[PDB]
Amino acid sequence: MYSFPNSFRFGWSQAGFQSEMGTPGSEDPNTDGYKWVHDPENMAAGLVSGDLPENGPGYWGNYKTFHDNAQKMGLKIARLNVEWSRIFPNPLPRPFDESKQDVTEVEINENELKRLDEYANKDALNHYREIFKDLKSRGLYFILNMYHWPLPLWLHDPIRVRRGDFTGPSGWLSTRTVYEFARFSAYIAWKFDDLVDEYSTMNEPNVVGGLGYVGVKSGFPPGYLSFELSRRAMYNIIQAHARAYDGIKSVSKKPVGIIYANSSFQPLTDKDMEAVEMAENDNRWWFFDAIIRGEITKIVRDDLKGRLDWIGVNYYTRTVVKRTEKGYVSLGGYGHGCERNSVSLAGLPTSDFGWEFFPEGLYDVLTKYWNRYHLYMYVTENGIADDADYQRPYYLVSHVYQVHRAINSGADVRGYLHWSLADNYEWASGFSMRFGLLKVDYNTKRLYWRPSALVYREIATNGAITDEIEHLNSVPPVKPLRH
Ligand SMILES: [Cl-]
Ligand SMILES: [Cl-]
Ligand SMILES: [Cl-]
Repeated sequence: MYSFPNSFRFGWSQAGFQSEMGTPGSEDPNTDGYKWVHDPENMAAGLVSGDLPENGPGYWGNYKTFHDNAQKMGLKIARLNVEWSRIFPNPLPRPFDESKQDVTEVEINENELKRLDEYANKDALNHYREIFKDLKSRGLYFILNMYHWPLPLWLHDPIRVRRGDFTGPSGWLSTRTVYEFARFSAYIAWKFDDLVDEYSTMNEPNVVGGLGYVGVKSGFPPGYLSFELSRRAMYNIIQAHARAYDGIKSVSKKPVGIIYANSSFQPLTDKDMEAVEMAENDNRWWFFDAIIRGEITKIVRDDLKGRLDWIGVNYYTRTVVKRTEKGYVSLGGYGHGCERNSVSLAGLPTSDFGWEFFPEGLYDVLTKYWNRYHLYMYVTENGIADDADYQRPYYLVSHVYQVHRAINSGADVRGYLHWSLADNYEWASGFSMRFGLLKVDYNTKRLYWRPSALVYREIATNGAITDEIEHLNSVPPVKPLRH
């Protein structure tokens, strides 16, 4: 068997936009995300699937059933977010110099918090309290994340920006968003600190910059192709993280971290190790050096330095790179660039999303983070698009084993949170990509246990990969699968 520390928790992560809607009265029509996925031009272009989040799994109404199943599965930790748009569905009073590039401070005080409170949707706040109270009553440890991509429409009209019009609310291109995010985060901690165990400011901010402004075929808002604006968004997001960290700390003493989308960068050949280092620099270290070391482009900002207590690792697959004349390049046919339901160029099976099976990458990412910064970590996401559940039992046990390995090497990793408990709205892919331990019937909103959920229950209830399931620490046999 492979046993975990007594204090290690197995759990799940989920997102509000992706899981909340689907029961009567649950619709949140007031985000950039909602506008984006309903947009007729985006649908016609096939940038989004045409599936709509309001037909989702219905966590807003059915949370007790989600939590019931989690409890029965032996889970002891959950990471969820509050949707900013639900709390402030209408715009806030303006503050603050918009033309100032750097936001070095955002003052939070009692009177400001009490004024914000006048504009907050109390029905939503109360409902979130009920959800989180139910969660805690199951003996679940609670990581509350503040932001998982959708912004209030009053801060970002993504269709206007897609069209090249920058005269309106521009999301992460505007420092107004930085100011309002810090105040929102402080406000939520002020309201919910009694329920929360740890905080995350954001989920996968690198996706906002990368898919929003470069990987524009992905259907991530606002889909405006610009290296320059991608940089501006990420700069603002970095400052927003620091100001939200300070904001939360002004009302709470609990840990505040951030959650990031990671890949394990792997060399095509033994001569490509330098290309791996460059890729890690360009995709990972620049961001964390900014919020941990205060380093940005080459200076040190004392208002950014030290603004992190823990790191949330989101890991799905690798990225293979090779050296080039000027720098490096990622390769198709490995990692997340494979055919769906096939095999990679390395002979490894791929998921419903075309993502390659590569559990060793999780060890790589965890140990790299540990050796560079020595901040403790949670694996905040790991999972696979697999409606049939063919690969997921292997994917689950294999990745969990790699976390055990990381701990054995000395890395401080305190839990593993699977993405996700149930199937949910996968943004531009709609409902077709099924990441749940539990399968959702979107017509009845019923939840079903895929066999991997029974495997997960064995792990979580024993706090170990038990002898009986050690054989799943292996690659799904490729011969019976599609090539
Ligand atoms: Cl990464
Ligand atoms: Cl450091
Ligand atoms: Cl269905």
